Amino acid sequence: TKAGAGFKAGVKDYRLTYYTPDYVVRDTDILAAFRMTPQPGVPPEECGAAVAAESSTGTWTTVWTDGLTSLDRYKGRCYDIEPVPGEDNQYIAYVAYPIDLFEEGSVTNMFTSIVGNVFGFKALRALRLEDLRIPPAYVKTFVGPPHGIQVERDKLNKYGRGLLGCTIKPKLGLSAKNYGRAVYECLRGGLDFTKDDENVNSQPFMRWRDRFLFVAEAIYKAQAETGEVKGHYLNATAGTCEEMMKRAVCAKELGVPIIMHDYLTGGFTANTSLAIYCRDNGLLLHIHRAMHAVIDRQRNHGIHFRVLAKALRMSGGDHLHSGTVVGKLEGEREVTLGFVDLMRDDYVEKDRSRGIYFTQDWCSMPGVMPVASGGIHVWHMPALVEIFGDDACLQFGGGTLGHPWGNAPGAAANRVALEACTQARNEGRDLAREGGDVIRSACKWSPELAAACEVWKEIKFEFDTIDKL
Amino acid sequence: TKAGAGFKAGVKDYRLTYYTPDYVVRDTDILAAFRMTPQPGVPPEECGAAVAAESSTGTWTTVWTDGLTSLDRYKGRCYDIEPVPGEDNQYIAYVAYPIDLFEEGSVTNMFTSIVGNVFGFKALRALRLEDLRIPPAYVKTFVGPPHGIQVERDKLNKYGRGLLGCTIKPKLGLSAKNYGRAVYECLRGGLDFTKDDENVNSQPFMRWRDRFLFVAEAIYKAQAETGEVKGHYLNATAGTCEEMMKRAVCAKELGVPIIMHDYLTGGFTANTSLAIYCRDNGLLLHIHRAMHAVIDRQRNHGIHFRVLAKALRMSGGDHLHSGTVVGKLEGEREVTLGFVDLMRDDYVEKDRSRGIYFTQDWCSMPGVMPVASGGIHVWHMPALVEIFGDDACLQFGGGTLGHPWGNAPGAAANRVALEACTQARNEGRDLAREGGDVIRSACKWSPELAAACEVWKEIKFEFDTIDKL
Amino acid sequence: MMVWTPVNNKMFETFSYLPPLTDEQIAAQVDYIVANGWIPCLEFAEADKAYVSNESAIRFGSVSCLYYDNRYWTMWKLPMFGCRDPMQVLREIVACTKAFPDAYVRLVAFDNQKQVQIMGFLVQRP
Amino acid sequence: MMVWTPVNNKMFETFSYLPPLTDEQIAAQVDYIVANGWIPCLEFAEADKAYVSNESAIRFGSVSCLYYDNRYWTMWKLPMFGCRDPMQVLREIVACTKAFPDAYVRLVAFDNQKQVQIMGFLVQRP
Ligand SMILES: O=C(O)[C@@](O)(COP(=O)(O)O)[C@H](O)[C@H](O)COP(=O)(O)O
Ligand SMILES: O=C(O)[C@@](O)(COP(=O)(O)O)[C@H](O)[C@H](O)COP(=O)(O)O
Ligand SMILES: [Mg+2]
Ligand SMILES: [Mg+2]
Repeated sequence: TKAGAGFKAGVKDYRLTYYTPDYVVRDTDILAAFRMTPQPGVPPEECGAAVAAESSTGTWTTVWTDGLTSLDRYKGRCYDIEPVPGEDNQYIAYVAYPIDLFEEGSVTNMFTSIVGNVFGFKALRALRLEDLRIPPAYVKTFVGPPHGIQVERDKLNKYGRGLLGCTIKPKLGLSAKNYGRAVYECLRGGLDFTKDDENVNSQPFMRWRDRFLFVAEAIYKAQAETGEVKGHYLNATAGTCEEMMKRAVCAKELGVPIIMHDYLTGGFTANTSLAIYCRDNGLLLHIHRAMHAVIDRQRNHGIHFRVLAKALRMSGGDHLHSGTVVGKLEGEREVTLGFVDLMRDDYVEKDRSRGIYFTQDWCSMPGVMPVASGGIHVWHMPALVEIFGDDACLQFGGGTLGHPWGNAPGAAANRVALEACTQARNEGRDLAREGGDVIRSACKWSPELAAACEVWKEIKFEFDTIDKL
Repeated sequence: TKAGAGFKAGVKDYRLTYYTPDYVVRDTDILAAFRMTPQPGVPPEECGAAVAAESSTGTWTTVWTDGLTSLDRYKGRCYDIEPVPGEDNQYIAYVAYPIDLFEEGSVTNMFTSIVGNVFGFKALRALRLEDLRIPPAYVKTFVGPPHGIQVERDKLNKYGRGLLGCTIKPKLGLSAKNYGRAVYECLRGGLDFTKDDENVNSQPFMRWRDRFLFVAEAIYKAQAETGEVKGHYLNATAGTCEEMMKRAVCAKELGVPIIMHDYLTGGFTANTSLAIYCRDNGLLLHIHRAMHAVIDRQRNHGIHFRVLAKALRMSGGDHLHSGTVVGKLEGEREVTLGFVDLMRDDYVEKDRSRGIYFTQDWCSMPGVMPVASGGIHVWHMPALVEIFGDDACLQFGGGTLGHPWGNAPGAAANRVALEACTQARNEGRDLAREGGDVIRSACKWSPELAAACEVWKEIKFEFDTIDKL
Repeated sequence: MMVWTPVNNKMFETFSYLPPLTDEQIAAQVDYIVANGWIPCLEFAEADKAYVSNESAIRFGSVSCLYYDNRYWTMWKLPMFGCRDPMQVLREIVACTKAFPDAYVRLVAFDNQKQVQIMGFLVQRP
Repeated sequence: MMVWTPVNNKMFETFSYLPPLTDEQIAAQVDYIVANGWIPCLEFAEADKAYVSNESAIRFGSVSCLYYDNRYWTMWKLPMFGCRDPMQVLREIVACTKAFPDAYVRLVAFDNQKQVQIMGFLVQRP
């Protein structure tokens, strides 16, 4: 009649329950890789165990209610800790989370556990979530993207080259009718798409429904003129889900092909709802990642963009901005190639040289089209085609509306540059070595391209990278 | 017939348009204070101008469409740049945004401009939004909090002391009926509130509607037993807005007083919708700030919690976690006192010693109750009452469910400690100097308190602070 | 482990978990009211109206959220606007309890700038 | 500034903004199909069925989003499954255009692993 393990009140180390280095991960576990910087005097095992505990089942002192359930079944487990080379106080802590911890189909819930409270613990100095292994059994609980790359190309009837888009400029301050005027002139010159700026929602200078109607006129005029399917990402981003849905409904009722949403500033709950609406009504959904660099820029703290991209894939989006590598916003090449594969492909093997900490199996969830946008122009075209291949949308806002001859010629310049690079690649030319030659030849041929070539010839964006592997 | 200013294609410095050091800010302008770390070779004026431009009206090359509108009227303006003492490459850049740039009532829109893209620019190494001046003319476009502090106390009939709450533990893994059992035992001992953990939504081990019903039984049993109004924050956080609303509706239909939402992981669009629902149906709305430390922990990059708190005040919440200062999660005293005032008060003067960069006038928008939670116990009670005063909710999860005698005695211990400290303060005792004596006297009197006093006597959380002013 | 009784253990909000307030302790709370310039007021209820209840919700649709009967008690006279003398408050406690010796009686105080009750506790139980 | 004409300037998707493909340039695209192991296929349409249009939406409620008539063209024979010879593709281009000399004709190629058309361009305009 000896006593079994009972309730003992008081504080004990988290590592006694949550550091389990001999744990064999299950194929349904959600895995996290945390770059962890402990405070002085806090062992890495204890820090990793605290992160595991406080993102799963545990708090700061022993609770009696553990005994009513099975902590073995539910606890998050720090199962491995690696030193970070180059770093004397950074570790990669690996945490396994049983699939029962998560609400089916809810990115919101998954983030709330894994990143909800642990980043603020006094016992750590910095914490960065680098990667998540989303198992097939959890992937299958999500609707995911409304359409995905193959369906999108099939609906648009567009094959054999990158898609081309363009953000209308000035960001803010244009009227609805000037917005449509700019859109028509852009689309008619050869761009597949234009878009509302991420912060163009509904404002005193331009109310949303006015914009949607004039943009519809522009889409249909440019489509009739060119014979190519056109779209403009009309922004459904709003202050409330009711306003977001009213905007999506208006796009549906105008018969236009594509809307956009700012998934992080609007939020995952609203994004997932909008993605389901877009699936149910046949709208393409472009996702803008506004605010991501608040979270993902610094190497020591936050969440890497690859996790934000996985989360968007799950919540749902047909497009997601991927960065450009060569443009005005940061994105290192290898980092970017890694998360582009995580966005598009069905099965991505572990590859630490591209920041892929876990093998990821998407179990047939549609791929998300990467959108390369921001400070790019015609001379970047070879590099963009080389980096992304055909399954991407390349967007030129300033690179279209900054052309000296206006939007149609600006659009034509970009379309010619893209087609010339695509043709050259298909003919066997190496765009990484011959890209300048391809553009120079095309500039000599096309007057519209030549004007763009001259204006932006010396413009490059080359800075020290913060988000290094 | 001389030529006026026209369109000249090509790149020029952002500072030619967006650095305006002689600008007199208007009383309707939204002001931002950015802690900015430029790349080497980028003048602070140019970096500040880039931040202003790319969060308002500008892109990387000159666009012709500026001429159709008035950039003077709409442009964001970097109007002042201050050096940061102790820092050779940090500056505070101040940016003014015309009120016409923003969608009325939309925190989503405001963040999309101010923090949407500028944090990822290659030309800066780090960027942190420290503060926002929200002018009365923009504040008045928001519904704001459903009820706010005065109305909440009036609905609950609770006056003259801090409110007391408690998160149920284990975080995850309890069944619905065990959740209700724990809740009843907590509430009946003297806690005003219990709550779902932030990550308790709906899961295989416990489906939400089952929990809501058993929690209703527990609330009503504890209320009938004690004669004091009771509540339990039932989590409406969900994967989709439809699921979020279904959960809010069930709480409405059970007649219970309070629900909760994870505003950052659920997102501002869903939060604002839920706050409006709570206003329309008389539910109190507790806001959990899960994920905030992903954004707000580091001094050099992200968004300070005071801005996240202002944003929540605008979107709407009756409660918001404020940190504890003394518990397991970080929150420096002066920093915290500053944003507590920004959460509760009508008018808060500039005070850089508490991180308040701008005078903030809330123009009668209800105050949000600060919730101090996380790693606190009875010995912290004097410090908590001293820091927050009566208008706060102090939450003891582990500090209740870790009591050696169970939840009712644990609740009683916390309620006695709070009442003893409140009485002592009202009698003229200085809680900052006499707090230990007050608790020691109360421990000698109350058996339930004495048990808590003994178990947690040596437990403190004292670490180097990352988020320093 | 001591068990917290569920039987005959109803509470009355602030200070109900402490020993019953002595006359000195009540006077100290009155001093705190006067020191902060708050408005003293007495309220009272017969036993049948002293405890929170739900009976009016029979008349409702699904709108009972944060509706309870018996939060309002009956005002003794008027709030003591302008009162800066603790002895006047104590005299009114005596007068109120003399007039209603079988009633629950509570002392409250109002802040007119927040426009909220800022303190309150029971001074008489039947 | 040159003005981009809106008049009689309809386009046919990939490679429409380049000079008309020479026979050498068409053969190079066929080589790329065969090098990557994609499935060549020819499609054709009379002029009245070659351009995207909207006439079937008269029969719809509010469900026209990403519905257009004339995205589908008519298949020439079958996709050339197993074809690893560019000369066979070129011979079929000749056969198709001989049979339908007034039709729009496009060469496409399919990837069966992505299950999507992976290239396409016009090879004949009436
Ligand atoms: O607001 C802007 O700057 C843009 O419209 C691009 O304008 P330009 O085409 O004129 O540069 C895009 O939203 C950014 O590309 C977003 O960044 P990211 O794609 O990195 O999320
Ligand atoms: O999950 C937790 O840890 C808690 O339930 C507290 O548990 P204990 O009461 O058992 O510590 C709260 O959610 C945290 O306080 C949130 O942090 P913050 O308030 O700083 O947002
Ligand atoms: Mg943009
Ligand atoms: Mg919690």
